[PDB]
Amino acid sequence: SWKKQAEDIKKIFEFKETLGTGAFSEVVLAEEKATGKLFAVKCIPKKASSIENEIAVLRKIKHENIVALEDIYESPNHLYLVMQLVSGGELFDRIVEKGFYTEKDASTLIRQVLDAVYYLHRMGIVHRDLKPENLLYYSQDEESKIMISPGYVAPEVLAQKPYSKAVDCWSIGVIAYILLCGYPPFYDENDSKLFEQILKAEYEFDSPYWDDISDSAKDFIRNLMEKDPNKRYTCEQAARHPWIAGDTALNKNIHESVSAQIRKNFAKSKWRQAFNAT
Amino acid sequence: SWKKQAEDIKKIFEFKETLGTGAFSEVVLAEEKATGKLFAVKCIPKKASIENEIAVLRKIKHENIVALEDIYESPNHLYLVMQLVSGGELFDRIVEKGFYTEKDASTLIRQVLDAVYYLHRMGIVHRDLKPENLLYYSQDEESKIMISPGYVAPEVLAQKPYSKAVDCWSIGVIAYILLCGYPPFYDENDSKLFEQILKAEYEFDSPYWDDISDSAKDFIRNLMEKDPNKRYTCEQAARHPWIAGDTALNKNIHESVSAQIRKNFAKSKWRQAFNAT
Ligand SMILES: Cc1cc(Nc2nc(-c3ccccc3)nc3ccccc23)n[nH]1
Ligand SMILES: Cc1cc(Nc2nc(-c3ccccc3)nc3ccccc23)n[nH]1
Repeated sequence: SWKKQAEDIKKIFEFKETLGTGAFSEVVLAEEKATGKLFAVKCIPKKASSIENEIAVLRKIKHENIVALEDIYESPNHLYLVMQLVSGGELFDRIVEKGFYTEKDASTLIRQVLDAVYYLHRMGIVHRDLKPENLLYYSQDEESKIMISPGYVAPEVLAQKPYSKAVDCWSIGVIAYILLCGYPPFYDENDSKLFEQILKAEYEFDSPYWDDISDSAKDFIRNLMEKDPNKRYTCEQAARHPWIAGDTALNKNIHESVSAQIRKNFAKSKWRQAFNAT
Repeated sequence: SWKKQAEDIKKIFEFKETLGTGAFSEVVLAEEKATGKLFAVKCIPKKASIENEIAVLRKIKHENIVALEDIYESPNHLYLVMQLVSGGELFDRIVEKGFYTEKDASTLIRQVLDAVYYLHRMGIVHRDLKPENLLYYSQDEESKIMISPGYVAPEVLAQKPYSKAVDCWSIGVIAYILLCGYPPFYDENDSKLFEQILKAEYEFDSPYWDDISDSAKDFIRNLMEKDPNKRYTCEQAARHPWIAGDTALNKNIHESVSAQIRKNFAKSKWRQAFNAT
């Protein structure tokens, strides 16, 4: 509930192009006039507490693999979230264009996510919405770090039970699954059928897509995609797993099958459609 | 109307001692924890316009005006973070000085002219300039001075609309006090005082003004002019020879001025606020 008097955000930042536009908000590229440094600024009309309490928590979050919230401004009519600019694109586009892709690349990505999420957990924060579409590269560099910016929901949430930090560990297992075959472990006929399958937590390592994948990777995922949240790995536990901390992650090229599956399964991007706008 | 999410002011500053307590507020010495820099923080409960006024203040940036660095708000309080000045009150310095001249008074009025001229360019009328709110930045002997009823201009009493001219009158009044140690208008019965102020009837009384230059008296006459349309602006006052030239005398007048200060300004509102409860 603490504030200070600021100037007009238009006097502090030069608003350049719109990056994307949503149902209720808009994200603009903004240059800080004093420094020339660039930020992505989310502009939210107030006409759209709770959000005031939520956004204060985000301000506290400082981690190398999480997009930083650098400031929140307020006018009578709007909120402005000054966010760290990342310019490396979406995870799925990178993998598809990559040329070579292996278990070590997947494990390198999952290791950074576990670090980010384990930091949130220590800080007392459950993300609740972890999914590969909101994983963005920091920069266009080949070796760039990854940044955190219905089929993914944990069984205990479907089962109307109170959520915990375990919910996020489930989501990390689903992300690990997709990073190694390019499709989701649970997919609908009806949302009815999908719900019942997540509740039972019945999924496969299906042939042929999973035949080249190590037992170690599969073990890793079974410990995160565990139905019972009390049996499921924490982030700290998962980060000690040999697939992450050891040398069991294979270095075979699986790009061909993974890329084809992503093309089929992740052919629509909400970033792209926010850009396509109004 | 523009604000940023901030942290608890007490997480950014260590609040040390209370410097003073008023009817409605408290000033507390505070150390910025990241820097070790000291500020004077005015804490005002919301349980007692002011939004608009505070905004203007944050824009005021001049070396001879106490700066407003930041304003914090909690659900119940406003916290004005102010530049700390530590040289004490003008009147106390003069009284303890040992030696005091027209050159000293003129140096002091030159600074105030520069500060008030800046306020005027920025579109701001002070409206309450008085020597009791002039404080020294530091204890150094050559410290700059800082801006932090018998002083009010004739047109204000004449129930006319105030302009910037009002501050220039106040500078004349300050210049007068600085050269003799007593106010140009005083009467036990303020029916008579009102009439003297309305008519701008004051003296250069003897013997106190005997050793003062005709140049000083001429400068005050142009500032303490009854008609705001005939009265000097700060820009014009600053170009007067007593300010910009060398008509300011180098004769010690501390004896008479200090005696008069001791008689006329024995009470301090800063000391009263300190004394507290
Ligand atoms: C949360 C966030 C997003 C960004 N960057 C970003 N974000 C978007 C973006 C696209 C669609 C909706 C919202 C944001 N587009 C971009 C294009 C080119 C470079 C960066 C970029 N930085 N931080
Ligand atoms: C507006 C302002 C006041 C001050 N300083 C200050 N202010 C006071 C002060 C005294 C009484 C009421 C309000 C403030 N007392 C002080 C004592 C010793 C050093 C500095 C000091 N700095 N900025």
